[PDB]
Amino acid sequence: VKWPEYIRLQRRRKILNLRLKVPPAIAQFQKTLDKNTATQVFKLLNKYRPETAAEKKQRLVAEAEAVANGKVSKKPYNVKYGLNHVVALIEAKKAKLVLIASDVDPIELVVFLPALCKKMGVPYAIVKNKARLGTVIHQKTAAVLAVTEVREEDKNELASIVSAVDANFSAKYDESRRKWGGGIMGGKTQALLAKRAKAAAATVRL
Amino acid sequence: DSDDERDRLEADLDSMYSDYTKRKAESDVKYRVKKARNNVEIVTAEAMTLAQDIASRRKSKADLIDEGYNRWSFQSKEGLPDWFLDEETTVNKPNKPITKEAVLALREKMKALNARPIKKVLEAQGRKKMRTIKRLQRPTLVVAKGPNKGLKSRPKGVKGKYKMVDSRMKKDLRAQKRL
Amino acid sequence: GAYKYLEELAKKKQSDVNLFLSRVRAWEYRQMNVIHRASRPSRPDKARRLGYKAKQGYVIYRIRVRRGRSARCTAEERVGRYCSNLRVLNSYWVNQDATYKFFEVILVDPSHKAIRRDPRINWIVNPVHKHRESRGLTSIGKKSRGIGKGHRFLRHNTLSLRRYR
Amino acid sequence: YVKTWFNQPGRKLRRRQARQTKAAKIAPRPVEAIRPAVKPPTIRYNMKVRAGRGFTLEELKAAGVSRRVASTIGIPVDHRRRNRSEESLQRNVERIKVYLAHLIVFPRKAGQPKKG
Amino acid sequence: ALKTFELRKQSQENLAEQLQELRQELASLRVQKIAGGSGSKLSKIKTTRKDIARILTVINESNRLAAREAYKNKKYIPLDLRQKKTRAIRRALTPYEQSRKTLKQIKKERYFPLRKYALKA
Amino acid sequence: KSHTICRRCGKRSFHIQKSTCACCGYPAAKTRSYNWGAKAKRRRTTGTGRMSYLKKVHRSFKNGFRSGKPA
Amino acid sequence: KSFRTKQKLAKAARQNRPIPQW
RNA sequence: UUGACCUCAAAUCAGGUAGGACUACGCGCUGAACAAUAAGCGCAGGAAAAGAAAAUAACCAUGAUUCCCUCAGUAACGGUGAAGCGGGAAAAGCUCAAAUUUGAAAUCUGGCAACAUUUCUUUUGUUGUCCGAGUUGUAAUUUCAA
RNA sequence: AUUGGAUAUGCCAUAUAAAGCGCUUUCGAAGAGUCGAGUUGUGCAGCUCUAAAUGGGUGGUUCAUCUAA
RNA sequence: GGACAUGGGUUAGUCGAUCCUAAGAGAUAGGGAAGCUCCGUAUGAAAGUUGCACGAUUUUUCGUGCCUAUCGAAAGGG
RNA sequence: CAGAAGAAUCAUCGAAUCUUUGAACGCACUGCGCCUUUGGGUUCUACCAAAGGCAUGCCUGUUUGAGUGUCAUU
Ligand SMILES: [Zn+2]
Repeated sequence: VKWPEYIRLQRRRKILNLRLKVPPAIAQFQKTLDKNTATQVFKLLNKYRPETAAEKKQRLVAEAEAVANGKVSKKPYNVKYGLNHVVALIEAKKAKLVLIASDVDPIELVVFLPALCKKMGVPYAIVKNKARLGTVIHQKTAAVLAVTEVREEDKNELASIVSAVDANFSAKYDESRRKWGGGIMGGKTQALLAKRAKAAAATVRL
Repeated sequence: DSDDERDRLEADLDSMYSDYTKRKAESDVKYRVKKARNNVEIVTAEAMTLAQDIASRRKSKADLIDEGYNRWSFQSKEGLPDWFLDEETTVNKPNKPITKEAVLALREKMKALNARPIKKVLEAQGRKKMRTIKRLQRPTLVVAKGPNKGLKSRPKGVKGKYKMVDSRMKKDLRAQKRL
Repeated sequence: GAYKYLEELAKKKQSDVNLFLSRVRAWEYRQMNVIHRASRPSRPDKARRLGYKAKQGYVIYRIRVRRGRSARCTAEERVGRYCSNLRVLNSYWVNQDATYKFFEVILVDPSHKAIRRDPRINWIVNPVHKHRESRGLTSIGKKSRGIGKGHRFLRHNTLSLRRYR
Repeated sequence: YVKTWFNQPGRKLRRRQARQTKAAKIAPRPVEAIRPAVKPPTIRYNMKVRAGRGFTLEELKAAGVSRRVASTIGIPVDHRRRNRSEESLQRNVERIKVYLAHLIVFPRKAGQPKKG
Repeated sequence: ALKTFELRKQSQENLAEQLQELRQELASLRVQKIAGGSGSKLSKIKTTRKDIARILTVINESNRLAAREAYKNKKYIPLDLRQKKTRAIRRALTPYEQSRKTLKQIKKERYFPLRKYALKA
Repeated sequence: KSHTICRRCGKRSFHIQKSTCACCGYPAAKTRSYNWGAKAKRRRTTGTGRMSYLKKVHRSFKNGFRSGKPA
Repeated sequence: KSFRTKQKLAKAARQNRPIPQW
């Protein structure tokens, strides 16, 4: 078998990130929110999607016609997105729930967010894929989402989601996110490495 | 299974690399012939410069230990796969300074007992000497007159080192003698 | 803003996070070619402050140059030759190991309309900015030739004879 | 390498033409801006008074000019220079105040839509 | 010699037929010269050659103007129809692109433009 | 024979064995120029040929590189 | 002998041509 | 199973762009024997480079750059050889990154379609619409003089 | 003919807009394998090590000045 | 006169070249190098000119199976 | 000289033509190909000709894909 170079790079990077010792700030992203709660998170998030580019123009031209003939509204409620915008919201202590993508490509973009969210007192969760967050906000990718205000109808729903994240993500893991990650080896890998280690330690010290 | 799919990926990565290193070595004629047929051994000059410093007390042992906490010591190699380590040593290897004294000491260690015996010091010296011996055994005045007047290069019927005279340089010759 | 956290996080280049990522990315960059396209900057904070905007016409190219002339100056000159239809805006440092120093070079397409219609990058479309990297007019090129204001940094041997002297 | 000055008369006339070309572009207004008065920085020269670069932000403010309209009416601004003594401040305030009294400012054309 | 304005008032098929008959006339006159001609025949060689050029010019001009009509108000037109000043001029910033300013610089010139003033001596 | 006609510069300086002209440097893209050969440059520089296009650019500059037809 | 050398030899033999008398 | 995204490819894919010449002046690199020189190499323009102080000075202070005169064969270094001040030429200032637009990505390329426009059927845009780029950040706002 | 910046004048103008100045019981982000230290070459570069926040640079007898990457 | 002048003269489906390969050279992949450039020739290349075949057309959005440079000879091969 | 009778070996110049090469670009250095379309002749599944195409690096976009890369999906 002869894999292409880019396919070989992909799979080696997968194994390499496992064998190495991942620091606690980077290993906490290996432990994401469970599948049930993530579904409930995105149910609430999909009631606050920002309006589409067509739907916004549809609304604006509707109001433009009214003034063109002859002529006050409510504050829009939606989900907050954008790394700089969300980080500014967390430092402002305005965010109620921060949802960090688990595979942001340069990981240091989000590596401080769990600590910043815990410093400011914001309930946060790490959810799977940057594309699920992107889907909510009509983008291809969202490194992080945040909820600051919801309608009075969904105040009780958000209070249930926040408790579930607290019970299933923060109360859980917790100590597991303070431990260096990695070093995971296959079923037969330690035995092979033990033979290699004892052979090397015998006389192969140069 | 997440674990089982992980385990077979490591096996495939390991096995394909071993195939690559095998067929890469097969290009060597000597390697093919070779296949057809706790301690430590200081053999690297880098280690010898270090070993000399510890023994000679020039560099304090406590300072050496502190100098060992650097960017490279914290890049641990415990358990990494061969396809990763092999390139890491080839590329990510810190190049420590090298002293001539360790170079001499390594040459002394590498000096075998029969490296320079009586024959290899006498006939080997003899063959070079006799070779050099076989290697070792292995102006005309022209007057610028007649057809030789106004020449620019080697004239007709003149070979080897030669000198040209025109009877006008006689005046300069006498003046030079008087000088 | 997250660009403050990235700036202060890139200051500690041997901490646990920054040392783990340095090796992982250094091996990754070694698998690829010596000069390969970078889809996005690995340091969005540093590229941003060096002139890079995340729009069409801005290009990032990653290059590794052997250690042991400035390595950064070599990085821009090798990339600019490789991508000859672009202009070398600036460059920065991303990673390094015992053999290589890794750089990312920000280039700009002078034939793109998003560049030619941008009043803040129009200056690079004029022909006098042809190969800034080659003439020592980049940030590292200026430094390598001592261009600066202070005392730290043909009128001598010429004889100036006036009409009435 | 010998430098010659055979184009010294040619250079002098070219600059006089360049001054003339400036006046063609901008006729009712002077071909030079108004420079301030400053004192040279040495014990050898501090008795004298020469022309500086621009009027400090305090000299403009004391005179009554803002730093935005100063360049429009031809008054250079020097953000670097400062007034360490009242003597330098009062000297350059009157240099501007004489300038403003001797200045004619032609009105521009202001666009104004149908409604407000 | 055929008058060019008369040629421009005719159709291409008529022009092609005249070109064919002019080429036959030129071929015969060349044959007569190499077989022994006279003063009149040698004078007719250059006149016919210049007339063939006139026919080809008119046909080519009509073809190009037909192409320009088709590509009028198109974003992309054939290269030989585009401008050719110099390679550098074609690559320079257009006057619209050059004159583009930021909103910051637009507000500066709108509120603080360079005034017209005068100093009383 | 040790030299043949170079296709680029038309001089009988194309070395048979090295496949390289000694006058211009063909097949290299850049022509062979050497400042110590000051007379060598003036023998084959601009102006030693038809210079047909450059004369057209020189003539078209005065009117502003205009196009179109008159009235 | 290619076309090229045939034309080169022809022009070489056309250079040493007697001058026209007019 | 179906689908999102990341990365990487392919096309005689839609539209572009690079090369070579000249090289007096200009900017880099390299560099001898006897000179930031010649040669060699790279890269531009009608000028290039420099340029709005991590600058001088020790004054009653000066105020981007460039060039000229002067400083001055002076100080310093040990024959080499400046610079601050001073006189003059010309003068013009500024743009970003780092701020949450968050009561609304307000930003932009391209296709198609009309409409104008032209040194010009050759140029350059506008208006509409659609697909995309973009939240891993495009506009407005701010650049410490604030 | 082809053009430039003005002047006069017509039409249009998305001003629910934009700006200067002045006031503050409210705030004010400032560029890192960079500076620097050590060493080896010719301020600059390589190598090793590698920062700070009234911090840092450069001058002068604590002060002055400046605000790099 | 092999000089000069003026004209004329070389006709191929079967003769040679054209095609193939030889030692070697050589671009491409990648890697060096401040650099003019050098190493490298199936090398850790996604290396297929319409690689090939199959199918009542497959949720009228393609599924299944198979196999996996060029130059260099007017005396070599044809 | 002959010959011809808006002339001209005229000027200007804004429209065109511009063979083979050359940065030289289908591959080679007398040649050898491929792709699209059109045309001919005692004459048509053959042969021939003509026109328009086919270099490389890179940028923006488009379409088509690959991945035991990251996931979602009662
Ligand atoms: Zn040649």
